[PDB]
Amino acid sequence: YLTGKKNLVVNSVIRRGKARADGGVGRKTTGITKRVQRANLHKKAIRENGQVKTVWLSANALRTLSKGPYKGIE
RNA sequence: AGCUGGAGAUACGCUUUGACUCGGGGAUGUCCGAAUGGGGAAACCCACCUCGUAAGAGGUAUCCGCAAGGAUGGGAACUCAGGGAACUGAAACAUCUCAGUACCUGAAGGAGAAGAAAGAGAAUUCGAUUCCGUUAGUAGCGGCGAGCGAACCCGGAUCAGCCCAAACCGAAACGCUUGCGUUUCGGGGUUGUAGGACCAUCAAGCCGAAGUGGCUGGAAAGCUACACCUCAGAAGGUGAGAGUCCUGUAGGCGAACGAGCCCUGAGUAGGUCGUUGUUCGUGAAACGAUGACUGAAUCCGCGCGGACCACCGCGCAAGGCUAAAUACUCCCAGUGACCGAUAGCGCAUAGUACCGUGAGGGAAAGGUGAAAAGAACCCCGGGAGGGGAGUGAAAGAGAACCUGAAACCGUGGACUUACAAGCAGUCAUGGCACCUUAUGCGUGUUAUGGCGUGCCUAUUGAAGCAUGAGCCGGCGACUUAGACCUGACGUGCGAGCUUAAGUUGAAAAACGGAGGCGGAGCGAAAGCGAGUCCGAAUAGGGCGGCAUUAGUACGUCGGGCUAGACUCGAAACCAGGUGAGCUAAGCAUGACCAGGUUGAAACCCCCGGGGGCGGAGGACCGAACCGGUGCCUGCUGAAACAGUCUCGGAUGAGUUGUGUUUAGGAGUGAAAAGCUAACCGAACCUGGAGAUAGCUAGUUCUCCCCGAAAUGUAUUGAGGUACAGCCUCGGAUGUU
RNA sequence: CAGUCCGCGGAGAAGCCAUACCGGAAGGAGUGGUGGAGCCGACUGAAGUGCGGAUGCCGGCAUGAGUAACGAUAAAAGAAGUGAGAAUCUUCUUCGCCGUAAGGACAAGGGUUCCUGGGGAAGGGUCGUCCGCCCAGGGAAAGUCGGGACCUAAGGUGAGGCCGAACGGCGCAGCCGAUGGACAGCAGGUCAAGAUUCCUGCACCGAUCAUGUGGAGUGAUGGAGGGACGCAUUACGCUAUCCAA
RNA sequence: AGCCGAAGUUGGAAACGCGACGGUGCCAAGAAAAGCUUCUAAACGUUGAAACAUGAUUGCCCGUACCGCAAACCGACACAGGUGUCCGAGUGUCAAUGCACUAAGGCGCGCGAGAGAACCCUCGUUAAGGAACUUUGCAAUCUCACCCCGUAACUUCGGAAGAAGGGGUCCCCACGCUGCGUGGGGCGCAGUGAAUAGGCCCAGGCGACUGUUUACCAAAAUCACAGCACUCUGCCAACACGAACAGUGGACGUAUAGGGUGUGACGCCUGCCCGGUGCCGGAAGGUCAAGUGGAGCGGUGCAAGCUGCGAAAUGAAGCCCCGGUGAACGGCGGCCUAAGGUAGCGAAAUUCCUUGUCGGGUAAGUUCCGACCUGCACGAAAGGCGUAACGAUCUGGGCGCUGUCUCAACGAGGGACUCGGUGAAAUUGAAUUGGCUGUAAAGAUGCGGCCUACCCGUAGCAGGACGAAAAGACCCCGUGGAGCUUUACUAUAGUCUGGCAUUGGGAUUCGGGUUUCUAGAAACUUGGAUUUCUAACCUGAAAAAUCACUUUCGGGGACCGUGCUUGGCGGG
RNA sequence: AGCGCAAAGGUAGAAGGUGGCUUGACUGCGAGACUGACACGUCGAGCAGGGAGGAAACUCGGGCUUAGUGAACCGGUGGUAC
Ligand SMILES: [Mg+2]
Ligand SMILES: [Mg+2]
Ligand SMILES: [Mg+2]
Ligand SMILES: [Mg+2]
Ligand SMILES: [Mg+2]
Ligand SMILES: [Mg+2]
Ligand SMILES: [Mg+2]
Ligand SMILES: [Mg+2]
Ligand SMILES: [Mg+2]
Ligand SMILES: [Mg+2]
Ligand SMILES: [Mg+2]
Ligand SMILES: [Mg+2]
Ligand SMILES: [Mg+2]
Ligand SMILES: [Mg+2]
Ligand SMILES: [Mg+2]
Ligand SMILES: [Mg+2]
Ligand SMILES: [Mg+2]
Ligand SMILES: [Mg+2]
Ligand SMILES: [Mg+2]
Ligand SMILES: [Mg+2]
Ligand SMILES: [Mg+2]
Ligand SMILES: [Mg+2]
Ligand SMILES: [Mg+2]
Ligand SMILES: [Mg+2]
Ligand SMILES: [Mg+2]
Ligand SMILES: [Mg+2]
Ligand SMILES: [Mg+2]
Ligand SMILES: [Mg+2]
Ligand SMILES: [Mg+2]
Ligand SMILES: [Mg+2]
Ligand SMILES: [Mg+2]
Ligand SMILES: [Mg+2]
Ligand SMILES: [Mg+2]
Ligand SMILES: [Mg+2]
Ligand SMILES: [Mg+2]
Ligand SMILES: [Mg+2]
Ligand SMILES: [Mg+2]
Ligand SMILES: [Mg+2]
Ligand SMILES: [Mg+2]
Ligand SMILES: [Mg+2]
Ligand SMILES: [Mg+2]
Ligand SMILES: [Mg+2]
Ligand SMILES: [Mg+2]
Ligand SMILES: [Mg+2]
Ligand SMILES: [Mg+2]
Ligand SMILES: [Mg+2]
Ligand SMILES: [Mg+2]
Ligand SMILES: [Mg+2]
Ligand SMILES: [Mg+2]
Ligand SMILES: [Mg+2]
Ligand SMILES: [Mg+2]
Ligand SMILES: [Mg+2]
Ligand SMILES: [Mg+2]
Ligand SMILES: [Mg+2]
Ligand SMILES: [Mg+2]
Ligand SMILES: [Mg+2]
Ligand SMILES: [Mg+2]
Ligand SMILES: [Mg+2]
Ligand SMILES: [Mg+2]
Ligand SMILES: [Mg+2]
Ligand SMILES: [Mg+2]
Ligand SMILES: [Mg+2]
Ligand SMILES: [Mg+2]
Ligand SMILES: [Mg+2]
Ligand SMILES: [Mg+2]
Ligand SMILES: [Mg+2]
Ligand SMILES: [Mg+2]
Ligand SMILES: [Mg+2]
Ligand SMILES: [Mg+2]
Ligand SMILES: [Mg+2]
Ligand SMILES: [Mg+2]
Ligand SMILES: [Mg+2]
Ligand SMILES: [Mg+2]
Ligand SMILES: [Mg+2]
Ligand SMILES: [Mg+2]
Ligand SMILES: [Mg+2]
Ligand SMILES: [Mg+2]
Ligand SMILES: [Mg+2]
Ligand SMILES: [Mg+2]
Ligand SMILES: [Mg+2]
Ligand SMILES: [Mg+2]
Ligand SMILES: [Mg+2]
Ligand SMILES: [Mg+2]
Ligand SMILES: [Mg+2]
Ligand SMILES: [Mg+2]
Ligand SMILES: [Mg+2]
Ligand SMILES: [Mg+2]
Ligand SMILES: [Mg+2]
Ligand SMILES: [Mg+2]
Ligand SMILES: [Mg+2]
Ligand SMILES: [Mg+2]
Ligand SMILES: [Mg+2]
Ligand SMILES: [Mg+2]
Ligand SMILES: [Mg+2]
Ligand SMILES: [Mg+2]
Ligand SMILES: [Mg+2]
Ligand SMILES: [Mg+2]
Ligand SMILES: [Mg+2]
Ligand SMILES: [Mg+2]
Ligand SMILES: [Mg+2]
Ligand SMILES: [Mg+2]
Ligand SMILES: [Mg+2]
Ligand SMILES: [Mg+2]
Ligand SMILES: [Mg+2]
Ligand SMILES: [Mg+2]
Ligand SMILES: [Mg+2]
Ligand SMILES: [Mg+2]
Ligand SMILES: [Mg+2]
Ligand SMILES: [Mg+2]
Ligand SMILES: [Mg+2]
Ligand SMILES: [Mg+2]
Ligand SMILES: [Mg+2]
Ligand SMILES: [Mg+2]
Ligand SMILES: [Mg+2]
Ligand SMILES: [Mg+2]
Ligand SMILES: [Mg+2]
Ligand SMILES: [Mg+2]
Ligand SMILES: [Mg+2]
Ligand SMILES: [Mg+2]
Ligand SMILES: [Mg+2]
Ligand SMILES: [Mg+2]
Ligand SMILES: [Mg+2]
Ligand SMILES: [Mg+2]
Ligand SMILES: [Mg+2]
Ligand SMILES: [Mg+2]
Ligand SMILES: [Mg+2]
Ligand SMILES: [Mg+2]
Ligand SMILES: [Mg+2]
Ligand SMILES: [Mg+2]
Ligand SMILES: [Mg+2]
Ligand SMILES: [Mg+2]
Ligand SMILES: [Mg+2]
Ligand SMILES: [Mg+2]
Ligand SMILES: [Mg+2]
Ligand SMILES: [Mg+2]
Ligand SMILES: [Mg+2]
Ligand SMILES: [Mg+2]
Ligand SMILES: [Mg+2]
Ligand SMILES: [Mg+2]
Ligand SMILES: [Mg+2]
Ligand SMILES: [Mg+2]
Ligand SMILES: [Mg+2]
Ligand SMILES: [Mg+2]
Repeated sequence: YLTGKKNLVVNSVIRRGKARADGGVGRKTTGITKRVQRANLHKKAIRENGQVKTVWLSANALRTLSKGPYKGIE
């Protein structure tokens, strides 16, 4: 489970292979030939709180952690 | 005052110092199971620690926390959430739909969710959330196709908003060059018409009014002659139909214990890239929502008003809690133009029997009689079965016990039949029999004469040698839904007509105008308006006048739509499971292969050759065993793949046990698409699911009237559809 | 089926059964016969409302028909018994059939099928007095055999630990897990039915304690050895066991 | 044994069992763990040890009946099927678990009795002939064990080989040797006297071979095989299973190894053609995404400003382009294409015309064999030509013998038939069910005429009932389905690539930024680029196997791995 | 004979041939009919604004006629100001 500690998340979306796009450029107005679902996540770090451990930590959570401890220390 | 479970059976007994039975608590409560001392193939194995006499009792899992003390699992449907189908429609099919449906998984409760505006919205209104009606199929989305589809206003059901961070005091512990600031505790402080600081009853139950004589009968509750009670004539039982026999009902009481109302939230608002929700499919695409990278502002401040800007309005996000109206119905009561033994739940009980290795599938159901009085006794028979006798109203009820239809099997009697050719009959005549709707224009039968291609379906055409069908019974197919559209008929009111949600009553229905339809049309729309669009003015289209054709709320019915949509019927597709106990291989570990034949190296002598010696081999022959080569038999089998005989191997790439691992687009395969539990070019089960079916078959009571078509054009069309053509019903017209 | 009337009914309802009667048809009456407890007629309302068909469904009964067969061509025959009844059950004497089996012992796996006494519906491809069927009652004995209170292979688990939308997927030690390692008795007897279990004879094992010798060193979840392993052939002795006189 | 209890000898045979964990040879190199024996650590003591002897005491749980190659298990059954392990006597026969008889033990298979038709199944003998039968000698003969003698073309020298072919086989006696051999006699038709117990030869095709396969219509020429070849892969290897920086397999292997592909022992060999396609190199130039850039074109405001578009240049892989590669996909012909067939073979498993022509073999040869070549439409590792040996392989021939046949006959048994007991099935519109000829949907019992036919059975046959069975698997149709294919379309796991994050100091060349100063350079970078560094990270060694600690530590290294996004490749 | 291409009709007072002028190869309309199931299609007098030729009557909203063509959706370009 990729739960990135404080603001844990794992997302999925559907994604669209759009054809020869013009849109407001011209008549070719994206035929949409692809409808398939995707996923994504994030990587790993190590931290301390109460007594030190190590946990997956969002890089955005690392950016918050370089500004000061938040509930748990770096 | 009986009790001693169903259970119907005997014996043993308990009870008026209160049994039983009913309500309420207590106390015991073996083992499995979240199972939790440890193991494990549930319900069984093996321990340790304190009590310590012993029999016996208590503790010994993990997660959160010092510590109390929580948690694990289960629950029919309902809720929220993390994932997320495919048939299907689109008459093909990708976007689309089917659908956030089915399904899986998580959390939880009697509900849940959501909820106290950085909102809807366009009146400078509204003031939490949920739910119904409506707005409304309006807006809108859509290969702008099939189709998908809001919200506000308004009307109801229910309506409660409450709490913390933060500026500031008191620290206290700790942090630094010296009356100061990181997270902890009390005070205080909770906002937008900006707020705030600091300075001026129901449970178990009891009581409960009132009828007797005669008659029929086996029996009284029926009939009948006189009565009585009624705050009670709801109902059920009693030998049949009971206000007055019972139990009850109306009414009334009813308990020790019993349940139940200077600050105002940043790694964030915002942005780019990928995406998505509401009607939102990149569309001009705002807004929320998050994966990645970034990254503001403070009250002369921030977000929104659907690209974007100014103005003008709505509102203060990045902290939390919050009943009720709402959903379901495992369970209880009540009720029914609901069923009544093929119906109704699968079950008048049973998730049993039975089928399956499994997941899982899955039945038939019934009836003495009032009461057992359930047939003493005798007869034939081992019986079984039966005949008497009795019981009983009935034994024309006797336990294969209500009725007891049809197929189908028999016994007896009338008429008939052994040179006849035959869809089983139809009319006629004669012969015989009989006379209970019945001496006749008779009933049963019959001889001869004439006549005469089963039924349905599908068809140009059916006796067909075209389909279906053994026969009788019984189940078995044009339905339901909706504030839908359209027509016919009927009714109320009528230039007006009517409610929906709900509210109050219910042995009964009234209120409820939000809202819908008529009243004006033309236009692409702004917009004009009996006129209007086209246009530079005149020519037209739709429209009113005129015939002002009257509408609307219901009911019934004909059609239409949407949804299984007249019933049955696919081969398939998808989801989550169940299966390697068959078979396909692997692994671990054990075991098995009579006997006989041949005689490799190597080693040792005589000159690569001879001798010895030795005992090798995917060597030879042949039993077990493993395997199936050819004929035959078997072919409703002895057997859902065999048997006799014959044949392949038979120390190797061998056979075989146990245990075990590998599976569904997946496994395994010395490779046939072979095997994966007896139908494998994608198992099985449950489900989606009544998939779709332009294809087939089937669609039952009667009579009256009318009466077709197989043509034309169009079509991923030709065996199918659309529009004409032809039929019919009604209205008008009025001889066309 | 429902509402409302009219009524009927143990001197007998519906239902069932005949029937020459009646309406234009779907149909409906009269009378008789079962039946034995509810029901007709009229008006209205609602429907799961009218069957010959669907290789339709549940059910019963036909035809084929007293036909094919009676499940290995290892044959059976006489006496005698029992008995309601015997080609078949019991016994006797011949006969024939298997004999690396068609004998015996185990494992599975089945679960009372075992033994005794009884029974005769149905199951037994005929019969049946019999049975592996029905009824009732007995039989099943372990310190040493197999397993467990020991061990480990594959495999499965698995505190910690590594991962992963969820459920979960892995995963060191340890643990489970026999098909393997380890380990103490044999000979005999016998219920109707048990046997290295019970009884008889005489052994072994471990454990506790006592008496004594000895009269002091024991000596771990750690080290070490060992347990510890293939195939084909093959020499020597021997037993089981069988042959001869 | 026996009528309570006798005897228990001599000779021989002999296990897979015991001694044993024996010897020897081989290569494919053959569990773990506790019990057990021996050591100390800690601890307990060293005048109530370890051990031994005797006595006593203790000995828990579960299983054990019966069936158990089958009437009691798996096959819906009292089922001809299967079912793992152990023991399984004797006579004879070289041997044996074989064959025949039989001990022990066990059983006659749960309808019987007649009869001796057709027909059918398993069988015995058969005149004369002998394959004439037929697709084919399919089937059934024939051959048959042991011993002696004798055996070809060919050969990889091992084999073909049991080649072929001939001879013996029994009983008695004497003699020799360790039951054999030597002589003699004897009996029959006959001497492995009964049972088990190879037919053989010549010549092809295909495959070398043993082997493997479509449970249940195909066992082969299919598949695999050693051998060969290409090609990849430097070790967290390529490669595969996988939500996964998890973990595994490859592999406790490391280029003499591992993966894939195709040929398929051995022998002689394996030619031509890089044009397309693939791939491997190159990478002057063409084109190519996001991103960097934002010159300009517009809105909207009085304006500050906000905001919609938006070029040029610069942007990777990749494709176009240029070489090459064939034991890569392939091509090697039609009165210009990249070339046009090197050897070898050829009427083929490939030959249409086709029974090609000639020869061979038979009286007669569409077959077959050998030559020829006019190869419709051979050919070199989708291998070409051979090959000994091998084959339940296919084809042609010949010997041998046969009821396959001319041509069937007689006999046996199990049915079939008759009687008694039990007693089904597929089917079935209903049947009072004829012949001809005509007619009708065009194949008449059923319509027309004409003929024939008393009622009913029973044993038989197989023409009719378009008989029976499975709503034709062939064909067509359905805007049905599914499996498979590819340069059909679309996506997409996977995979390559640029940029952003994890992700950092620094030197070193900097197209450039600012305040810095006599066109200029120190403080300094925003970056890019090589190069280098060790705190991020990855990885490995040490009593602490996976993991965490520390590491005198060791290596890589801001890459690799992972997150987002870009563009390509992508029948898996 | 000819009539731009295929043929049928038609045509000698021209539709054939040859010059002058110019664009009616117009905008807005459409009475009436033909034809088609629809949907499309054909012919069309005359009115407006304004042109062109002719001295005028008059003739011009394409070619002697019949073929020279594709609804609908989605978009490009110019106007317009809903
Ligand atoms: Mg989602
Ligand atoms: Mg009772
Ligand atoms: Mg437990
Ligand atoms: Mg447990
Ligand atoms: Mg469709
Ligand atoms: Mg589809
Ligand atoms: Mg659901
Ligand atoms: Mg759920
Ligand atoms: Mg829960
Ligand atoms: Mg009276
Ligand atoms: Mg009553
Ligand atoms: Mg976006
Ligand atoms: Mg679109
Ligand atoms: Mg029922
Ligand atoms: Mg019934
Ligand atoms: Mg049920
Ligand atoms: Mg049962
Ligand atoms: Mg009886
Ligand atoms: Mg009676
Ligand atoms: Mg009766
Ligand atoms: Mg009875
Ligand atoms: Mg009754
Ligand atoms: Mg009855
Ligand atoms: Mg006569
Ligand atoms: Mg006749
Ligand atoms: Mg007819
Ligand atoms: Mg026809
Ligand atoms: Mg027919
Ligand atoms: Mg039929
Ligand atoms: Mg509604
Ligand atoms: Mg009306
Ligand atoms: Mg008008
Ligand atoms: Mg109506
Ligand atoms: Mg109608
Ligand atoms: Mg309609
Ligand atoms: Mg269906
Ligand atoms: Mg061999
Ligand atoms: Mg040989
Ligand atoms: Mg096989
Ligand atoms: Mg052979
Ligand atoms: Mg499936
Ligand atoms: Mg696949
Ligand atoms: Mg199968
Ligand atoms: Mg569906
Ligand atoms: Mg048609
Ligand atoms: Mg029509
Ligand atoms: Mg007219
Ligand atoms: Mg009566
Ligand atoms: Mg009647
Ligand atoms: Mg009665
Ligand atoms: Mg009734
Ligand atoms: Mg019905
Ligand atoms: Mg019909
Ligand atoms: Mg029927
Ligand atoms: Mg039936
Ligand atoms: Mg017969
Ligand atoms: Mg018979
Ligand atoms: Mg038989
Ligand atoms: Mg006898
Ligand atoms: Mg006698
Ligand atoms: Mg007697
Ligand atoms: Mg009897
Ligand atoms: Mg006697
Ligand atoms: Mg046996
Ligand atoms: Mg057992
Ligand atoms: Mg017995
Ligand atoms: Mg007995
Ligand atoms: Mg009996
Ligand atoms: Mg019987
Ligand atoms: Mg017997
Ligand atoms: Mg025991
Ligand atoms: Mg003992
Ligand atoms: Mg043991
Ligand atoms: Mg695991
Ligand atoms: Mg084990
Ligand atoms: Mg064992
Ligand atoms: Mg032992
Ligand atoms: Mg005794
Ligand atoms: Mg015994
Ligand atoms: Mg051996
Ligand atoms: Mg003697
Ligand atoms: Mg053995
Ligand atoms: Mg251990
Ligand atoms: Mg026993
Ligand atoms: Mg037992
Ligand atoms: Mg069977
Ligand atoms: Mg059997
Ligand atoms: Mg033996
Ligand atoms: Mg023997
Ligand atoms: Mg012998
Ligand atoms: Mg034998
Ligand atoms: Mg036996
Ligand atoms: Mg017998
Ligand atoms: Mg025979
Ligand atoms: Mg002969
Ligand atoms: Mg001869
Ligand atoms: Mg012939
Ligand atoms: Mg032949
Ligand atoms: Mg053949
Ligand atoms: Mg043969
Ligand atoms: Mg030679
Ligand atoms: Mg030789
Ligand atoms: Mg020979
Ligand atoms: Mg002689
Ligand atoms: Mg002789
Ligand atoms: Mg002999
Ligand atoms: Mg013989
Ligand atoms: Mg071969
Ligand atoms: Mg062989
Ligand atoms: Mg086969
Ligand atoms: Mg075969
Ligand atoms: Mg790793
Ligand atoms: Mg090959
Ligand atoms: Mg030839
Ligand atoms: Mg040939
Ligand atoms: Mg060849
Ligand atoms: Mg010739
Ligand atoms: Mg030839
Ligand atoms: Mg080649
Ligand atoms: Mg080859
Ligand atoms: Mg050979
Ligand atoms: Mg072979
Ligand atoms: Mg031959
Ligand atoms: Mg004969
Ligand atoms: Mg005979
Ligand atoms: Mg008989
Ligand atoms: Mg009988
Ligand atoms: Mg004719
Ligand atoms: Mg005809
Ligand atoms: Mg006739
Ligand atoms: Mg007739
Ligand atoms: Mg026959
Ligand atoms: Mg069909
Ligand atoms: Mg078909
Ligand atoms: Mg298709
Ligand atoms: Mg990808
Ligand atoms: Mg892309
Ligand atoms: Mg495909
Ligand atoms: Mg002219
Ligand atoms: Mg005009
Ligand atoms: Mg004019
Ligand atoms: Mg003029
Ligand atoms: Mg424009």
